[PDB]
Amino acid sequence: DIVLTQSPAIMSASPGEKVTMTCSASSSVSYIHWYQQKSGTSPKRWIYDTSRLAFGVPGRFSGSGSGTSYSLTISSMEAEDAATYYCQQWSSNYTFGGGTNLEIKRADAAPTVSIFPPSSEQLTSGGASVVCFLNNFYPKDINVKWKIDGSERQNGVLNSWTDQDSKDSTYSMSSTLTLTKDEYERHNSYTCEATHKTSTSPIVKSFNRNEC
Amino acid sequence: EVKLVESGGGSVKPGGSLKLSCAASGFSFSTYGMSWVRQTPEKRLEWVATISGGGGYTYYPDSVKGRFTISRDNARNILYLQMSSLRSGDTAMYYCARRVTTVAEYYFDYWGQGTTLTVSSPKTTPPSVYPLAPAAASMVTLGCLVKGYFPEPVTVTWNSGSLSSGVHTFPAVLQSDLYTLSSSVTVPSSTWPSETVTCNVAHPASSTKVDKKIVPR
Repeated sequence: DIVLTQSPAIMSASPGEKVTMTCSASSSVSYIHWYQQKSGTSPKRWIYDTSRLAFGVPGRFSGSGSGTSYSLTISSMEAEDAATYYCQQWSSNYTFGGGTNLEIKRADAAPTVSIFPPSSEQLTSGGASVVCFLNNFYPKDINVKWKIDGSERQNGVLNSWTDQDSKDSTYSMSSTLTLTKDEYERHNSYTCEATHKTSTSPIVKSFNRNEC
Repeated sequence: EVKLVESGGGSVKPGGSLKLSCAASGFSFSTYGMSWVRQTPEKRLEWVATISGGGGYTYYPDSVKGRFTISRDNARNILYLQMSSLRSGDTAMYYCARRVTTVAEYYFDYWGQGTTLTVSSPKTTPPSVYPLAPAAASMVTLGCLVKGYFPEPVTVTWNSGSLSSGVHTFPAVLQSDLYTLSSSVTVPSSTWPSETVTCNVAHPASSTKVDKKIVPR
C-alpha cells in the first residue's frame, strides 16, 4: 500500500528541448529509481538512487527530488530517447510507477486513407468485415466515423494503433467494422471518414455495395 | 556479458500449476539477490518475488504470497518460480532481474527477455485470413485481416520478407475471446498487380501457416 503516480502519461517533445516527467508518491520516500523501456525489449537501468546515472545513459539526463515529489529531467531532447520511463521506490512495498510515454514530435501529417470491401472469402462464411486504413499521420489523436447509407455507426468497430514509426515518426491506424452477411447486404454506401487537426473537412473514402 | 534467459510458460487453464526458470551467465550468481517482475499487456510493472544470495531469506508481495515460491540453485546459476493455483490475474510477461545494492537501497540492473504466461480456459484456435484488395493512383495499399485466433502471437510476412520497409502491423485487439489484428503494406503501382503480392500468416501455437495471394477485384 504505497502508490506512485507518474505525472505526464504521454508526452511529445521535439529534438533540442527540455523534458521533465514527474513521479509523485502517496507518502514520503527516501529514494526513487528510473528504468527505460523501448518497444519489444525489457526495462533497462537508467537512474538509480536519485541522481546517480547508470554507466550507459547520456549525460543530458538528470534526476532530483526529495520526500514525495521526485523528477527526471532531460537537458536537451534527442530522438534516440523516446521510451517509457518508470520510477520505482524501495522503502516499503516495491512499487512501480505507471510510466511516462515519451514521443518524438514532428510536423503534422494528415493520413492516407484506404477502404476495403469485405473479401469474397469471408462472405461465403456468414460474415462481412469492412476495413479502413489511415496511414502515416501525426499527431496521433484522431476521430474516425463510419457512415453507412448516410447514417452512422459505432457497434462493432475495432480500432488499432501502431507505435510511432522509426523513420518518418508517424502513426498508423486500422478500423474494422464487423457486420453480418445479412447486415452487410442490407445497405449500399459504406463510408469511413477521418477528422484531424490537419485538414478542416474530413477525408472521405467510399464505395458502394451494389457495384462490384 | 551478463545474460538472463528465462524458460517455461505459455497457456495454462486456471487452477493449473507451472514453474518458470531463468539461467545466469557472466556474473557470480551466489553473490547477488535475484527477483521476478511481471508486466501486464497494458505495460504494468509488478514485483512478485526475491531470493537472497544464499538460501537465507525469501520475500513476497501480497498478490501471490501463498501461490508462488522462488528458488535458486547456485550450482547452476538458475532461478526458479513455481506458481500454483494460477488465476486469471496472473497473465503477464515475467522477467528475472538481478538486484544490486546501492547507498541505502537496492536496484534491478539487468532484466532478461521475459517469458509469457497466458492463464485462460479457451481452446487454441488457428486464424482465418482474408485478403484486403480494393473494389486509381500511383501507389497501392493492400492488407490482410487476420481474425479469430486465440493464443495471441501471430506473424504476418509479406512476399517472404521482401516488402518489410513498407509494412504497418496493427496490434491484435481482443474481442469474443478471440484476437483480431490487421496488417497493411504499401507498394508502387508498377509492382501490383503485375507481380504477386502474398501475405503469409503463421500461428506457432497451432503450427498453422496460411497464405493469401491478394488478387484485384
